[PDB]
Amino acid sequence: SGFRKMAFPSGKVEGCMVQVTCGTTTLNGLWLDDVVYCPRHVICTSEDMLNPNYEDLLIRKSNHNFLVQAGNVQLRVIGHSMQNCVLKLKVDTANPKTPKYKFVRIQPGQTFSVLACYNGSPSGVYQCAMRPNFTIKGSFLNGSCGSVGFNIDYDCVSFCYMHHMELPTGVHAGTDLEGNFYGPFVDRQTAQAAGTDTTITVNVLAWLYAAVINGDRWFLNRFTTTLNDFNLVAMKYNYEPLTQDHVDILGPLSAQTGIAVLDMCASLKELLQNGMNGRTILGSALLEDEFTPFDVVRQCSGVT
Amino acid sequence: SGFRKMAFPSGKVEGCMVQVTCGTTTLNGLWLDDVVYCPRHVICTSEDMLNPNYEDLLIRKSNHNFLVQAGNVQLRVIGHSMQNCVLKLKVDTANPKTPKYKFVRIQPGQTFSVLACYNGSPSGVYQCAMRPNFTIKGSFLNGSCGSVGFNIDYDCVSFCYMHHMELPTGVHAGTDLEGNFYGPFVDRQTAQAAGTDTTITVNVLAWLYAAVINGDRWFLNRFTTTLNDFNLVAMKYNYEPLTQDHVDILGPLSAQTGIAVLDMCASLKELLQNGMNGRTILGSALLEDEFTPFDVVRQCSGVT
Ligand SMILES: CNCC[C@H](C(=O)Nc1cccnc1)c1ccccc1
Ligand SMILES: CNCC[C@H](C(=O)Nc1cccnc1)c1ccccc1
Repeated sequence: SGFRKMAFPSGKVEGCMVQVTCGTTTLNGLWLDDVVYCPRHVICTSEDMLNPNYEDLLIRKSNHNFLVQAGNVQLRVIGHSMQNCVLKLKVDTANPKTPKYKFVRIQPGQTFSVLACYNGSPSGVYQCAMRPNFTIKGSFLNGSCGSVGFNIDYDCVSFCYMHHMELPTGVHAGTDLEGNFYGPFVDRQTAQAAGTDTTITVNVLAWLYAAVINGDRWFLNRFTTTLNDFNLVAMKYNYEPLTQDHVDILGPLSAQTGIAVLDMCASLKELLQNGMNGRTILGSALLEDEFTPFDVVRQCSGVT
Repeated sequence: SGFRKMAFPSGKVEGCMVQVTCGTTTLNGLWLDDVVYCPRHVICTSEDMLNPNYEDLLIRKSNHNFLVQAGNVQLRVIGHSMQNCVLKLKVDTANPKTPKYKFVRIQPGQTFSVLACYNGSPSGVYQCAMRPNFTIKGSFLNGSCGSVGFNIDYDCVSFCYMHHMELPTGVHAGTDLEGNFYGPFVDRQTAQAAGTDTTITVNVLAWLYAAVINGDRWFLNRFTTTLNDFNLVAMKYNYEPLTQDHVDILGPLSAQTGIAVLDMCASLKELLQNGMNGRTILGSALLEDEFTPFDVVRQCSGVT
């Protein structure tokens, strides 16, 4: 019993963190096999960030200009290439600590753990959701770029995010491991609009099932609703519209608790319309949307 | 910018997790040097838990009855001993992955990370506070016993907690690494009173400073208070009384933001008396008490 915002164990990712320095700029890199991946803005000075011509800036750089240090050992750079907004530094030594891994592009609403790093050293780990508007509400300071987001399935780390930027609004933006930004963002020191965000409805429902499993039941009611009726409420409260695909993914939680998905939607509808009335659910005074239905099943069953 | 409930990177602790089996009971053990530490209730059957005579139960056990497996390798047990509520299994091989470590007894109100494990395998990591009543509101299922709580200072892991029990109320209880319970709890399947809990005032203040640092300022006001006046409010709202020692630990955050500790106490007093009025602070709709002043400084500065 009990339900926590749990991150994956970060060990396999800690073994991959390196420091990348180019000129006077330092950030984090991810060393997998004989390649070190890092944000391409490592080649910029703070001044260059206003409108960097990355192709031109990278042309002035040679392999020996990228200083890569894994803790205390120095890696020999034998090649460099820019793919989208990431740099790939080929090194002469494969990382002995390379876990089984994949590079994945996650969907908005999905969750992952972040291993926040500075100077190639891990500082902490936390669980994030990729917002529907492709931003993340993380915890990053200057120097944290190159820190990555990931999920783990037994012995396989799926890397889904690399940190690049903090928008003027304090929210975070980054790329997949092929250097493609999530959202409309560009790696430039310019004010950039993040789209209108919404609350991840399927995740709030999943978390309401986790609450019922763990003892918090006060919000259950004698009502039901339809996808159409619920979606009118979701529209008014800026929630993502619920689809049958969302209802389908909630299947296992609905089967375990015996609470029909639309009956849980009616509890959520009443919570949206009336608030929590000064009460809490799983230690929170708001409706939590950073737990997917898979996260709830994993934590509630003890998946390792 | 941004502020998250951050756990320490769990890598150094993952390297210490083993599975301990005695008879039909399996739980987690912590392998440091040539000793494996685990809850002594590994020697009980579910039936024995009603009122176990641990000395008698352990006398029926021999070294070869404790099966210790680190992933896929089997450890040879050459000695066993019970210290308080923990068992110490001497093995013939020192853990090569043993980090620099210490065993510490933490104080209530202090925080730590938990590496939740099942069958010796890590499932996730989360940040906890030890409640003033010595319980923890964690996330643990049967089989998670032996999972540990810890803090890290550069390369030194200070182990402070080992999980033993879930009270009938769903809160968690455990011991320090010498097997002494935090609180009045005994390792027996009996209903046990947890003392009256309080909200950790110094931590809420520390978190209010983190909010100001990261942009959330709406709760700041034109008022001030005294320790005496604030403590009358803390009494009414079941908060721990604030002392000069608490004010002293908030010194660095008060110096950085330029907000006097008693001025922040007046903001907290108004929040206690008026609620949040449907607003949030650092993504929370309640006053958070699981961040110590040290945690706030560490995260706000990027300590690795
Ligand atoms: C040339 N180095 C500049 C790095 C700097 C950067 O890492 N900033 C930042 C700040 C806080 C959290 N996360 C990221 C940057 C990156 C992208 C666009 C503008 C500025
Ligand atoms: C003989 N094995 C019983 C283990 C069992 C136990 O681990 N239970 C438990 C359940 C959920 C979370 N955390 C812990 C136990 C321990 C202490 C007192 C009563 C029962």
